[PDB]
Amino acid sequence: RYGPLRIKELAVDEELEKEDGLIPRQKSKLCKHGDRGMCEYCSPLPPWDKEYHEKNKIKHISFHSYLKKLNENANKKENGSSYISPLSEPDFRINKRCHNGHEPWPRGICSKCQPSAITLQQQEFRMVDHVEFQKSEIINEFIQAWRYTGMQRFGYMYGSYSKYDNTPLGIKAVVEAIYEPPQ
Amino acid sequence: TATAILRRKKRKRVVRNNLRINNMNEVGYDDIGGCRKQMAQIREMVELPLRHPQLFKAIGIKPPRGVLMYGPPGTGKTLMARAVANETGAFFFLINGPEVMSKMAGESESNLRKAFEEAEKNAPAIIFIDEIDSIAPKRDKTNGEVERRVVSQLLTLMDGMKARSNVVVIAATNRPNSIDPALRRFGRFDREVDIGIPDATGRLEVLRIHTKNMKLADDVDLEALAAETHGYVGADIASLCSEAAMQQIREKMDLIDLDEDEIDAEVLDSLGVTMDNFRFALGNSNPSALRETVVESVNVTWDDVGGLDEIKEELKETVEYPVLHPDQYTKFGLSPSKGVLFYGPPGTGKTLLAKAVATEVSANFISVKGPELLSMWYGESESNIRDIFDKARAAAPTVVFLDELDSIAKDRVVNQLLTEMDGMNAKKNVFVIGATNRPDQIDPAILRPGRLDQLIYVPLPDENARLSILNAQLRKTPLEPGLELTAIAKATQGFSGADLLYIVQRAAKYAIKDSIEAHRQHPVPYITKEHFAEAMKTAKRSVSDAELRRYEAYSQQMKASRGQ
Amino acid sequence: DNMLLVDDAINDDNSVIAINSNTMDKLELFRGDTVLVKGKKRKDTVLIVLIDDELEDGACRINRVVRNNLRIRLGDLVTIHPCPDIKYATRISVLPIADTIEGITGNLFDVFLKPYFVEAYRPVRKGDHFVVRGGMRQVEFKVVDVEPEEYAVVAQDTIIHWEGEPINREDEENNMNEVGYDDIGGCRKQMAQIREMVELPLRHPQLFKAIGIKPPRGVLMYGPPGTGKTLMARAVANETGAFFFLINGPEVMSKMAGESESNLRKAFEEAEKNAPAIIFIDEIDSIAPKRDKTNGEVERRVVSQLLTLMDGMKARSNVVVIAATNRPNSIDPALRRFGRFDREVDIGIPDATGRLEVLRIHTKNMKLADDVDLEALAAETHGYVGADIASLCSEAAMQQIREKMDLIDLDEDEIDAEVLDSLGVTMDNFRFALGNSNPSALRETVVESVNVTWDDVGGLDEIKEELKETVEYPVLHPDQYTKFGLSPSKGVLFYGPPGTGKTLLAKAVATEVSANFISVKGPELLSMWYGESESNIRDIFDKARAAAPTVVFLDELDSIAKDRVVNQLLTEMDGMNAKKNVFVIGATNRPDQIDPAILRPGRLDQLIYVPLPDENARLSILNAQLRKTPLEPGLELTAIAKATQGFSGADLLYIVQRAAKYAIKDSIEAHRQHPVPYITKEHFAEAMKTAKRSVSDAELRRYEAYSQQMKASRGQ
Ligand SMILES: Nc1ncnc2c1ncn2[C@@H]1O[C@H](COP(=O)(O)OP(=O)(O)OP(=O)(O)O)[C@@H](O)[C@H]1O
Ligand SMILES: Nc1ncnc2c1ncn2[C@@H]1O[C@H](COP(=O)(O)OP(=O)(O)O)[C@@H](O)[C@H]1O
Ligand SMILES: Nc1ncnc2c1ncn2[C@@H]1O[C@H](COP(=O)(O)OP(=O)(O)O)[C@@H](O)[C@H]1O
Ligand SMILES: Nc1ncnc2c1ncn2[C@@H]1O[C@H](COP(=O)(O)OP(=O)(O)O)[C@@H](O)[C@H]1O
Ligand SMILES: [Zn+2]
Ligand SMILES: [Zn+2]
Repeated sequence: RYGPLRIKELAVDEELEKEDGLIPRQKSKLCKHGDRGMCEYCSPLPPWDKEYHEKNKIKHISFHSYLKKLNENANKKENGSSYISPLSEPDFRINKRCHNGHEPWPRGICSKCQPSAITLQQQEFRMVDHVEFQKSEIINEFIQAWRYTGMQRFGYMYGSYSKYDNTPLGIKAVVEAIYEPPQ
Repeated sequence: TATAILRRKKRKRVVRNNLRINNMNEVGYDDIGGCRKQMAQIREMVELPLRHPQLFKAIGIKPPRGVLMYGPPGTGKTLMARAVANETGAFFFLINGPEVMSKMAGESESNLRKAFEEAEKNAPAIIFIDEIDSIAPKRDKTNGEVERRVVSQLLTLMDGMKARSNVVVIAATNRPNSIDPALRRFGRFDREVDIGIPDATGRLEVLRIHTKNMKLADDVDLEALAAETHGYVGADIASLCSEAAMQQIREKMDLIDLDEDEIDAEVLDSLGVTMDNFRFALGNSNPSALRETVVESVNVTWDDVGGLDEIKEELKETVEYPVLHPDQYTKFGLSPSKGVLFYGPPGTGKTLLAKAVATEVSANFISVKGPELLSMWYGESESNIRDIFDKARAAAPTVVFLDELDSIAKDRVVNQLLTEMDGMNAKKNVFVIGATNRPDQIDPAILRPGRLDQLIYVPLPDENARLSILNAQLRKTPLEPGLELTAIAKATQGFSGADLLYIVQRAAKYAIKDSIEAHRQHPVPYITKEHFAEAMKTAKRSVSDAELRRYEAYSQQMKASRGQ
Repeated sequence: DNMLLVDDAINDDNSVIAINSNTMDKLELFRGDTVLVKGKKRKDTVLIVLIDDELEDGACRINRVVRNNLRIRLGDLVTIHPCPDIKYATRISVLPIADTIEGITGNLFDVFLKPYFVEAYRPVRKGDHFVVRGGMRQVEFKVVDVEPEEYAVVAQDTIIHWEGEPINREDEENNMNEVGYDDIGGCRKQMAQIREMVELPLRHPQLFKAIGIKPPRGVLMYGPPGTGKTLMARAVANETGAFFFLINGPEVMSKMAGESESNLRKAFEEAEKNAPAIIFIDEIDSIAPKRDKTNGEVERRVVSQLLTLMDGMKARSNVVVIAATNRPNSIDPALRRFGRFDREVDIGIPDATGRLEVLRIHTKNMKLADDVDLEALAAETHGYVGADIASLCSEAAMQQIREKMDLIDLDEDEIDAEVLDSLGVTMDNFRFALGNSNPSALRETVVESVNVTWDDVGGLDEIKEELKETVEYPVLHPDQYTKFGLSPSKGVLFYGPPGTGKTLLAKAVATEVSANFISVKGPELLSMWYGESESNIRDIFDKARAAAPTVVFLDELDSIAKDRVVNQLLTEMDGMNAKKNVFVIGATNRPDQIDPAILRPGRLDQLIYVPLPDENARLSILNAQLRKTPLEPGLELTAIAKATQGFSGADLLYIVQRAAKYAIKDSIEAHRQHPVPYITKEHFAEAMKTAKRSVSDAELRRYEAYSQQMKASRGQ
């Protein structure tokens, strides 16, 4: 598309993408240089710094920061490429239409449309960070259902998203009410 | 019954199009030419085990499974594989070499495992491991651990495959020796096929196959192009045609205005390739097969060489009778001779004798020039003596012409050659013909029985032989009517064939000089006798008296030592 | 017809074009009609047509801004087409230029743009520039985004989003991509090759459909570094207007393990999905080096992935892959066969005209002084690739700044504009830069061009005739050779005393047939023999083939003809196609020392003796070497030539050089004492007194004996 794709998403994502999340740092006692100029320890900390997280007891990296990491890792400006899109969701369905000369999958398959081995590995970015309940009554009544009847329950929860300062470029889902389907 | 299978679309105006009479795959046997024997072998090895499995149940044997094709790149190995796979109409699993090697570590074995497992589940199946050399190079070539894991996985899958399951494995590789040796044993890629560069008729067939859609101008002489192209592989011919079309469009581009996206329909419909375009494309093109040793047929009879009748009869007795009439040899229990060694002054036509011998027995011809021998000695050439004789075996019957043995036989290479020749199968028709201008310097070990022991002297051309050579060389050149060459032949006593070639080339040079001068002035379409006189005034012998005396003395010594 | 002549419009409106009444009638246009105007580099804009009879028939008037946007100058031609399907801009998002908004208070939009577009209905397209004159200020802007795309009419109800940060001006200039052919000179042949191999497959696909062939895909440009390969590829891609997809080598190879392959796959997928496309793989040698180089698995997976992608694109897709490498042998051999980079292009150092064109191209923004003789610099700069010329210009500018540094205060951060006005480069600065420049192209074998004719060689009439009939006829009249079935002679071997001027004969032969000349001196041959050089005989002959019709020249071949190198040379000579116009000219001083194998037919068979110059030849050489030197009027060189019997060309050059040395010494002494602008005869007399022959009589007798032996060998 000669550049970034054009599409509209939630306001939270837009405002998050506006920011940078750089975590400033002061002159470490290990620096050897004048006031101005920064060597390797006084440089701003990127929002996706793994050491900072595990040192702060944060287990995943606040997906927007993961997007910042991926954009920094590649996509040089003004040259070097034409903006290869950084994110792509996994897809394991076999391409029914490859045709190097072979027929569809049921009776033929080349080495180009053969789903390669899948390597499971624990994810590192959690899209939504903090789930927050406006009032404890929302879940108290839900549990009260089981209290009275004794049977289990199940219900969808409605709400909206917002920023979450406690984690670098983090998101919170604020739930306002719970709705119970017929089960 | 050499084929017995070829003798009798693609499992399929509107009706003809539907019946087939960018992804236009399923190329049938019609889309291949010049490799009839190899295609016959592949069909015999692939169809019958799958199409008609009951034959082997009836006769009570297990049909072979491992087929390995190797030949110069661009000869159409993948084309033949895909054609056979689509014609048989069986579950066809295609494994690329580089594509499998491009996966992460550990994901390049699972692909092979699942490929073979699927081929087993949906039998009958054909598995074509293209460019197997990329996933199984020579043992010393690669030492990486993953390169050994993949090879071991391939070997395990291949060995475990051998069962009643109707699955056939086909592999391709340009260099026969590149593949790991362990892949060429029993229960593995045992049957081997060698692809050789096509001959004149094969080149014409390829040209017709490719040049069936071009808007060729009516003045095209595809026969002439086929004759001119010597050593052109199929890919080279395709590139030739593409470049000729490019030249035609470039010439027509003058009327085309690049500014406009579209072009006038009349101009677009006036495109046509002319013979000069093909000539220009031939000028630009550059074949690559000849850089390495390959297999090519030859069609020289006992008429392009003059004289040497006694030597011709000796060669006949040596080579022709065992191949044509092995039954009488079996009756007498005498095995035929292995090799022969031609020696004599340079330029006497030893190569022509070798080619004639190869043609008489209808055997393929392999050539090894002196520079190839030196390059192998220095170990900077991809090929190897073992590879040469492996291809000779795979393409039997064959005639291997070892030229300029003096360079190496002034040794590691000589030892390898001796071992390979000794290990040659007695009954397998693999003849070796050695050429050398210094029979004294040749290592005697090569002359022992069971080796190149049959020495043959090649004398300088005789007067009648010189006349015949001169007639043969000048037949395809416009000469003056009523022109006599007997006087020139008589005046050229002691001249070698190369000397006569030089004389005729000088005459042609003078003729072209005069023609160009006339064109500039404006005439001389023939080679008048004055041109011959002018050329003869300059040309002269290339063999010194001492050389002839030495050769005669050596031949006389050989005659004396062979009789009393 | 519609190729309206460009003219400077009187009005400053950014969406108004004035045309003559006659043209308006011819194209059926009318006043107030919105039309699409296309100029150069495929630039397009939408302009409101207005009738104006002052302009001559077929001429149109446009303002400075529109001309800048179209990248065309006054007097050019613009094509005008109807634009009836232009809708009103639903929303235009525009930001101003930072420099143009400095010192502006209040809302910029209300002050400037609010009256400009209201009741104007000006058609605006993305990437255009429009300037508004408000009050005492004039501000330029950019059409960042228009809805609907790509262009639309800004109506009264159109919503204008001016919110956003200022846009820096430097981006447009210092990122000057979209460079056309006007920025490249001296490489017309290779540019034409790339054009015919790229544009036609993309711009006019129907040609190959009508003919019925699959156009070639790969293209491999190579040559000395700094010759502008990347610039040529960029220019071709921009001119074509295709979906250019530059891929770097170092950029790909610097990714984490298991990521470079993904980048290659994504790049090829993106190019395929947006056909047509032009994938440009710069510095491919870093991605796919030679096999004997790095053997690591990470260095193999990338090559295999590239091969798979190359073999996977063979389809109806209109994708062209262009790769750039320094040498042909550095790339993995698997990438130079059918279905892959099968078409080669060779870049060679430019000639004098090329250097002059490069100097003009680079030195168009410099504040050059009047005393500029660019032709002189082009003549004096030999072997300077484009990068060297750019460095030369930069160094000259820096030297000029240094010279004018006297009136500059480093401590003070403000510099008077008058001082900057006085800045100007001079010929002295350029000569200083040439003194300090360090070219490096010639250190390796490189294709070059020579322009020596049959006038810098004295005498040798019979040898010249032989060379003509040997080389000129095959190249110019191949039809005759085909008619007579005679195969052209491959090469010839010169032999004779050193200094006779064999290189001059080789260059003359190359010039006559207009063939690029490749030179390989003795040191290069020995370095290849020892295996510590960066080039191989195979590489030399590959470059010769790709740059045909070429002329390869081997010098002092006896040093190597005393052999693996000779074996490789023989193999390459056997390999070359006869019809290919490649001639190998060997030179040596001890012909009998040459290996006999090199002299066999089908190789360097023809042997040519190069004799010492004759008296008339000596006079011709003296005159030729003294053409650009001030001689004493009335001086005749006939006596000096007569006194120099048996002297080779090098001897005469030595004599001339000594005479010039004496003259310059006398001039320096006279000036220091304070004249002799030319060279007097006494200087030449002293030089002759200090003369010395370079060839002993015994060697001359040996050469004559060898010549007589050769003649007798062909005499009967
Ligand atoms: N009879 C033929 N023999 C050889 N080539 C042919 C023939 N007919 C057509 N060709 C063309 O020759 C080229 C052969 O390409 P192909 O991929 O088969 O070669 P290859 O070097 O054997 O392949 P690889 O080793 O990559 O599998 C193709 O252009 C094919 O169209
Ligand atoms: N009867 C013949 N005797 C000798 N030379 C011949 C004869 N017929 C053809 N020739 C010529 O001999 C040349 C082949 O040379 P050849 O003898 O193979 O060289 P070498 O002896 O070095 O192998 C061809 O160019 C061909 O024109
Ligand atoms: N016509 C030209 N020919 C050659 N070089 C040119 C030309 N015009 C400009 N140059 C300059 O020559 C250099 C070319 O760089 P180039 O060799 O293409 O880089 P790369 O190493 O990426 O191939 C640049 O500095 C460019 O500005
Ligand atoms: N007609 C001529 N004959 C001989 N030498 C000439 C002639 N014209 C110029 N020269 C000079 O002869 C020199 C030849 O140099 P070089 O190539 O090193 O030796 P050689 O020509 O013997 O190989 C050149 O420097 C050139 O100036
Ligand atoms: Zn610091
Ligand atoms: Zn597939």
